[PDB]
Amino acid sequence: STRCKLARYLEDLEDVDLKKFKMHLEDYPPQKGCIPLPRGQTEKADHVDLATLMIDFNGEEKAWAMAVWIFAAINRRDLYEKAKRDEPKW
Repeated sequence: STRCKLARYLEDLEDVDLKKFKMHLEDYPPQKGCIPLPRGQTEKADHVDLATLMIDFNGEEKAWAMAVWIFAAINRRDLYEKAKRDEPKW
């Protein structure tokens, strides 16, 4: 269900946005308690599978935080504010 909420935001990424979102995942800055994702599985993953991959690598709460940060970073402030206002009660 977190997985499905995240998949829905990811389906809203334009092609350029998705490429950049995936780079950020693969290259995630290394002092958060977050683990970057492998390039093969990340590049290959469709939208729902990418949400699943994010949760499998980092768990629900961190995957959500990563998604919020990256949305801001790639200037999708709409998805940044939507995920922030649609954050699960952990």
